[PDB]
Amino acid sequence: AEAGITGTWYNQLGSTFIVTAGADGALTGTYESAVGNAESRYVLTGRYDSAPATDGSGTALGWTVAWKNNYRNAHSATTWSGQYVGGAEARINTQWLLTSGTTEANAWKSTLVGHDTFTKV
Amino acid sequence: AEAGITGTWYNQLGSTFIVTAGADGALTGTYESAVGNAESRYVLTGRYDSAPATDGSGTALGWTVAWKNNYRNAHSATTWSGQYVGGAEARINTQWLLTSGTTEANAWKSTLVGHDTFTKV
Amino acid sequence: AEAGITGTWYNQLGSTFIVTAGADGALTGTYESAVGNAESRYVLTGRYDSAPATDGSGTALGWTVAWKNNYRNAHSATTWSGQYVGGAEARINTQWLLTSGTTEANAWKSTLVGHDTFTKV
Amino acid sequence: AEAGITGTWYNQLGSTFIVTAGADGALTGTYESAVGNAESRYVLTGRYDSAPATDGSGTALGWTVAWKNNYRNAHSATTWSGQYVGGAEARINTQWLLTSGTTEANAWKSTLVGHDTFTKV
Amino acid sequence: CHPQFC
Amino acid sequence: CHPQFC
Amino acid sequence: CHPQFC
Amino acid sequence: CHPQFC
Repeated sequence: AEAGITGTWYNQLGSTFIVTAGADGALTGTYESAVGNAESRYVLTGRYDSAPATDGSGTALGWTVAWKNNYRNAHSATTWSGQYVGGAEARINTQWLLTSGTTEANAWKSTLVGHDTFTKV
Repeated sequence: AEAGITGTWYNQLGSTFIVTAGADGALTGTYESAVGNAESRYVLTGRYDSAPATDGSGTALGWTVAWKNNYRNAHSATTWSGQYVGGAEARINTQWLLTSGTTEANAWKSTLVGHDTFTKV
Repeated sequence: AEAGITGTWYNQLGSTFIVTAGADGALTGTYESAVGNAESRYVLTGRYDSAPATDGSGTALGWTVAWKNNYRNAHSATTWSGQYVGGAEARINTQWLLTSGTTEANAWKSTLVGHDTFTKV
Repeated sequence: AEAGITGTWYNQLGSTFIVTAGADGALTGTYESAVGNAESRYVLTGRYDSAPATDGSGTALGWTVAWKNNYRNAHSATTWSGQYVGGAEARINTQWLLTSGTTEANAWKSTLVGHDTFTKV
Repeated sequence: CHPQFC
Repeated sequence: CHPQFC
Repeated sequence: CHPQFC
Repeated sequence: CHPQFC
């Protein structure tokens, strides 16, 4: 993990995320959407659990992206919760929650749920 | 939001979280479990979306906590996704995802889902 | 449970659901939306687990409602997963998933997640 | 859909589910676990939305399985929420919620969330 | 608004 | 292991 | 479409 | 019990 997590990750749609996993459990980086234009880039911050077990378990982690940058304000945020699996074909499998700010009458439609798998390729 | 988010928040179980919402969408702070002993405290990092709309919509945000500190290593991480509603009785309503690192055979039982509501009182 | 589940349940918004829990784990009934007009009524079908444990555990159950009736076709379905707790103040606590049929490009926004608590009052 | 849904479906683990989608939105059938022994079979009941749109949208549906049969009582229930996509390679993509009956102190760990994709092959 | 609600 | 799986 | 995607 | 709770 840590060293293994640092790098570029891609999901089944093309989104790319670049992270630096620091010594003490911090995750910092950027997420970029499809197209890959200068700034479809947003800041991501998360944490990972830095002393994972030794039975081949995955490394639990999660991160958040607020969909606001200098070109777009989507008034929403996504959190990804999952684990990193290293090896020949390392991957991070996640489940995510995307919440949009709504009025109290529309709060029922405020959170979408999905899953993403990221690979180094 | 921002100024409104900064402070101490409590959920229906007693957990307490203290955050500083910074000018540019960052959320930093600590989460403490029940008992409230010196270190049932873990670091939290998240993001919020800093230029929310003006129709009374909530402010979307999310944060992550890796359940590892100097006294405990729970080999898991939780991400909370939700929105902040300010006012007389401000609150943050969230949905969370708690993932534990598992082996690939137990990945099916790796993520729990729940919800939390936090208030200033 | 079973006898305890049969009856009318109301959630924090006013929705009402009427179920008959049958001897062999079946749940059949109708769900009605707010307003409570003749047919804001949809059919619900589910299952509950009929020989629950004796340590005060809740009774696990779930049901589905397809949002189509003779007045409306919302091209969606909701599934509620949760448990029934009997007693002075019995309640059913659930987490739900609402999926809308989308095209493959919009599948990412097809599922909303939320929670509901139902009481007899 | 309807005719298209009726049949045997398999997921990435081997589980098999057999359903009959009836004229009026009902889904009835059985779910069988891996091994495929006489009775790793449980009853499933659900609903689908029978007059779906014509832009290539999927057909929303959901079903429930209570994990109790004559050989096992797992004191839990799972609900699958998703959509059916027909065609050369039809599939049903779902997100599921598995709740176990717990005591009120353990309700926090009562619901797991995951996803499944089913194909005819 | 959706029937689940209204 | 749980019946949903095995 | 949403930035998470496009 | 888990730290998120206790």
